[PDB]
Amino acid sequence: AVVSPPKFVFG
Amino acid sequence: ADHAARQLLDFSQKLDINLLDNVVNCLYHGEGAQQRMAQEVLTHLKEHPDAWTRVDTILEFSQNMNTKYYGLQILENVIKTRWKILPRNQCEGIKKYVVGLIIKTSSDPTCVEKEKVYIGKLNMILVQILKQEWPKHWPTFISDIVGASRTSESLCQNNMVILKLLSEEVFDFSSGQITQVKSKHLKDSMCNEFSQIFQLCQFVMENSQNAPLVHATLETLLRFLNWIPLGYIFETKLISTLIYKFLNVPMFRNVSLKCLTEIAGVSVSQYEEQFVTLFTLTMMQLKQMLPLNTNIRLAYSNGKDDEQNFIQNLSLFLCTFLKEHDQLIEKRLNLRETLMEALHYMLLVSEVEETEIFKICLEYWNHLAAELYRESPFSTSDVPPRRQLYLPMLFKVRLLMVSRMAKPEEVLVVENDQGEVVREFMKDTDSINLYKNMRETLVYLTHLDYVDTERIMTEKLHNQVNGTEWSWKNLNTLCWAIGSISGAMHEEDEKRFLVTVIKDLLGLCEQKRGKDNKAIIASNIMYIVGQYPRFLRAHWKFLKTVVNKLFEFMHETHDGVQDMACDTFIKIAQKCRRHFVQVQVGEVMPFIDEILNNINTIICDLQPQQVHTFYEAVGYMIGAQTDQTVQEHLIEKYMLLPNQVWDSIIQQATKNVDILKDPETVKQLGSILKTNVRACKAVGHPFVIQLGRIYLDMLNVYKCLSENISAAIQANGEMVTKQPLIRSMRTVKRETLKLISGWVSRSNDPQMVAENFVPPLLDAVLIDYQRNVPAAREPEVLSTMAIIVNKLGGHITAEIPQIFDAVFECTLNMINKDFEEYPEHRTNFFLLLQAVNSHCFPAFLAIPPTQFKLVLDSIIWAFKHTMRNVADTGLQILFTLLQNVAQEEAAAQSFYQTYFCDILQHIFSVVTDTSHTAGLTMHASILAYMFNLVEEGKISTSLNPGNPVNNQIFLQEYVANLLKSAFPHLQDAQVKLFVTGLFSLNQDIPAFKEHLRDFLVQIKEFAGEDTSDLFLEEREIALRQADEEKHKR
Amino acid sequence: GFGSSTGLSFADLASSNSGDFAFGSKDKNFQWANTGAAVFG
Amino acid sequence: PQVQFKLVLVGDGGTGKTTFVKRHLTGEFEKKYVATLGVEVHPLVFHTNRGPIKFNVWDTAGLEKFGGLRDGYYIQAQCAIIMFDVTSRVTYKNVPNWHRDLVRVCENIPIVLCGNKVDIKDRKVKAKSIVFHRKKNLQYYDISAKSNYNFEKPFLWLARKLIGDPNLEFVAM
Ligand SMILES: Nc1nc2c(ncn2[C@@H]2O[C@H](COP(=O)(O)OP(=O)(O)OP(=O)(O)O)[C@@H](O)[C@H]2O)c(=O)[nH]1
Ligand SMILES: [Mg+2]
Repeated sequence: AVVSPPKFVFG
Repeated sequence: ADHAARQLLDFSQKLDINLLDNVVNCLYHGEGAQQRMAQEVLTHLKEHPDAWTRVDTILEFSQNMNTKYYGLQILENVIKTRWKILPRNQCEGIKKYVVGLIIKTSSDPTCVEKEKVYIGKLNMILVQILKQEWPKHWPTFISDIVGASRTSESLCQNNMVILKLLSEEVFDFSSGQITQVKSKHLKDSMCNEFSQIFQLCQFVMENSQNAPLVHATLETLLRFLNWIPLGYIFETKLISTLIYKFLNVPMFRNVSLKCLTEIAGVSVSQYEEQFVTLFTLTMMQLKQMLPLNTNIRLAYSNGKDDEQNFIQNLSLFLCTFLKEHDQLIEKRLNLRETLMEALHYMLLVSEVEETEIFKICLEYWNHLAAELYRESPFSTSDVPPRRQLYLPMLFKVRLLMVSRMAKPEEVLVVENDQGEVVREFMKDTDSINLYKNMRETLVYLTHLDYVDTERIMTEKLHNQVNGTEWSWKNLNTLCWAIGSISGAMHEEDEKRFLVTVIKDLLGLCEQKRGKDNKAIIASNIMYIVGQYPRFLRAHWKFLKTVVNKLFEFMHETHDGVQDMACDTFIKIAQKCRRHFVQVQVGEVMPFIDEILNNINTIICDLQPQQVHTFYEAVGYMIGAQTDQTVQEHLIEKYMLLPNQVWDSIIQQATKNVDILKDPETVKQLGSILKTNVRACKAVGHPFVIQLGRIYLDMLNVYKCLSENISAAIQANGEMVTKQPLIRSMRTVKRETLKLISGWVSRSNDPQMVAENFVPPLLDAVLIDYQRNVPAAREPEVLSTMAIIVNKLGGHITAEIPQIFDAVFECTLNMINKDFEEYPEHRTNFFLLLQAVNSHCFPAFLAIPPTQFKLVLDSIIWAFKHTMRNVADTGLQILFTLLQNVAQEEAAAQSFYQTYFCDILQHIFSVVTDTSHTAGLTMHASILAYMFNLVEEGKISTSLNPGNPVNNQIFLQEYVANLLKSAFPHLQDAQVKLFVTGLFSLNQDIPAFKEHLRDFLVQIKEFAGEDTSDLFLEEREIALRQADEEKHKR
Repeated sequence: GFGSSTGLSFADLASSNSGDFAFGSKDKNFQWANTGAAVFG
Repeated sequence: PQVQFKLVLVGDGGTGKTTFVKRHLTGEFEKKYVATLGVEVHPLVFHTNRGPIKFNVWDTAGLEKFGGLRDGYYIQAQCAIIMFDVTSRVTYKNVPNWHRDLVRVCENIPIVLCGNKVDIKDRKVKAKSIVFHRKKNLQYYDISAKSNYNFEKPFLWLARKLIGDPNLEFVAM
């Protein structure tokens, strides 16, 4: 993936 | 005493001179609120119509000289504005009163000596009366004033002052203050009668024995020389009189030399023997007062202001005359000695330690060097005929350039709004220009003869090593001179010269004792090495040794050594980036791999900004790796330590987001983001690996910090923005935005960017910007998007509605209350609007008509600002929007019918305002484009819904009514003339701009029913000629 | 009117004096102070 | 301070006169543009090696609407700074007019021509094109109220000229 998924997700 | 002060405005009883004197003294001798109160009272009194009637009392009773000046100010304002509406009797009375005062106060030496300012104001008032009334109603002013100048020497001096003031106000400061027709009329009238005010000057300069009178005559001649016909200069004995009677007198040196400089600047062929005799005579009169064996350096250093002014004027004269008539001087063979002596004077004045004088001399030196180089760019052998003249003195110029070389770089330590001290490299200052001029001159001279320059530099270097001339500044100057001539020699000559220079410098480094001397010598060696990248590229062992030595200096705690190492390393990396990635002879691996393997041991002792510089320098070496997989591996290994720290922080935050409030982790995040910004700048598009690795985590931390800042500011007010933690959070946000915009600016795949990196911004950065309180919003968000829109353009046109719904409404509501608050938001908002208009115009066809009306209203609001940048951006946006709408003939008619009149009305509203004249040029364009756009019949639909009428008639009536109602004091004739000019000069922008300036001048004065200054016939003929020329095209 | 004045005028002054000037006539052996002095010293 | 000198700060509007004075007065940089109405008098105090030197700076208004008693602000002035903007050519084209108004009242006073806003990359008035000060024998300095570039050079030159001490220098105290 060109953009990796977020380890830290801010709700 | 506010009531007492404001009583002056009653205009019911006789003026109280005591109160006026008291308020004026308070203005000029006030401490606090008293001074402001007096200023406000006086300003209100000055701008009261019919207040001029009291001036005749102020000048008769008041003794304080600062109140008579105030009365004269009131009188001058009335004369300038409402002269044409006063009755003839009052005009005659004012004229006679002013002339009588001038004659009375100018005939007594005591008063003229004492005041010196009241008399000047009276002279200016007389000059204003002349401009208003001179030729038409005062035919015999020149004959009378010249005739009256024969009655006394004090009268003659005052009359000379009056004449020079008139010449200045008619010929020098006429543009923007007098209409073109009136200015031309005055110029012709004064040029016709100048043959009589020139006999007076000749008689005074040849018979008068009064020093102030003759000095005044020369001072006025200096002004007359700007415009008088050349016949009065070169066909009489003016030059000889200036050279012999006044040049040698100490109290007339400066003004006489200024007159001679004005004469010498005339470039004409009809007179060439007069220029030849202007030079030989001046030079012979100059070596009797400034001997060739004089040390102008020391003499100027400790000398009076008159002598320093004379030295500057002499430099100006020599530079001007040589630049103009060097060819004439060279043609004559018997004048060779005089030319050599003039060049010797130029060399002597070049030693003075004054920046302005040295620049004056350096421009001539650069001119001569460029001329000689363009004659023949090859080294001396035959020799070109013109170069042989200057051969005996070119080595002196080379020595001068090598000896006084200027510092190449200008570094300034500046702290931004967040208290972060950084080193800025000023780029286009005056010092950089000086260094560039010196470098260019020395490079030209070296091309003319490289052996002599090499000899000079070698001799200076030898003088440094033996110690007879050792000094830090001397060595720095020598090394700057050596580094300035990089590339001016053949490769082998440069190689030998560099070997000699570097060997000698290394030998001197060990000789000198102390850490500071060795540091200076090493810094100079590294500067020289970094300025000759060709030598480094040729030889690999030396380049590797230099890089290793730089790495060793990065552990040096001595001040200024690590910075020097980082600067030299970044220079070498930029210039020789391709010799690190590739495998060299005798090397099993590329040098970049060696640097990356042990990088934590190199930057261990560096400060954070030096670490950023090192990362940038290493990045410049990774963009030179053409291979894709190898470059990916390098980038992955090149960003290992920052990635480790970033992953640690992100993993820690995943457990609890409360850590991000800790200042230490915020500082770490800011440093990591700065490193990433530098690496992206250095690498370019291939940095997409790192960017996509950290993108979403970066956005999430940005959102968290933005919410924290907004909550803090909302719950504690705007004062908290100066706390260290809020500053750190804002720094992190700005670095995130800088990284995103910087990578987007350097990408090479708009479709991929728009598909991957843009959509996250809308949710993370734009909606977050909308949700923040006005005092917590980042203006940079509005600029980042601009940089994206300028790049992706047509690929991001489908998301413009979302970006607008996010930012446009909130920003506009934030900046539509006044013209002062939130300057950064205004600038960036209108830059974003300009980007959208230029690159994504079809997005305006998707937004609702109400939102388009809001966009147009914001554009109109843009160019009503008094801030130049915002108004300029608004005018550019309006012009581009008109051009874009013109192309689409489908909706063009609807747009015209809806907004043409409104846009025209607003443009005329800002044009007739004195606070927007700085933008007049753009006003000339837009208006022209509009009027032309209606003269060619592009607006097919009628602009008047009432009935179908020709647009070129409806517009004329509309504009005439618009201007007449806004300025009712205008006559119908001149309004009609202005509208005709608008419709005629629409294809000649400079003429249109002059037309606008003339109208601005006209609207300031009340003409009543006087047509003596309108010159309707001449201007109508001019407009007809312009229209005919337009038709012919 | 505006402060009716009894002062003189340029036209009146010009009429009173003919073409002859009231200045000096370059008296014999007259030179300006420090005529020919060096710039520095 | 007992030694007081009157300084007249003239120039077009928006060139940065008020910001330039405020940086010296308090050290803070003003980012918003509020046009000066008439004149504002601010006392600045410098500590030279020879003692305190005080300038009563009369910061005037460059807009024609707010000129006030324009040339009446120059009476009894002892030094002047004409400021223009290097990012705007019109400001530099108007320097002759300000100089004319200034020298018609104050025949002989020290004058410094300051080109402000040199920290902006888009520079319109290039260094080579600034040649007005030569024939008028004025000093010239490129300054920047935002970056503190050549910040105190105008005042240092004016103090050296007024005091008469070429070897004068500012010492912070
Ligand atoms: N980028 C940059 N902006 C500056 C600099 N100096 C001043 N400015 C900006 O220029 C604007 C105008 O400056 P002011 O001093 O407020 O205006 P002024 O000189 O007093 O002009 P008037 O008040 O109209 O007579 C200010 O809002 C500053 O933000 C500078 O050195 N660099
Ligand atoms: Mg101001």
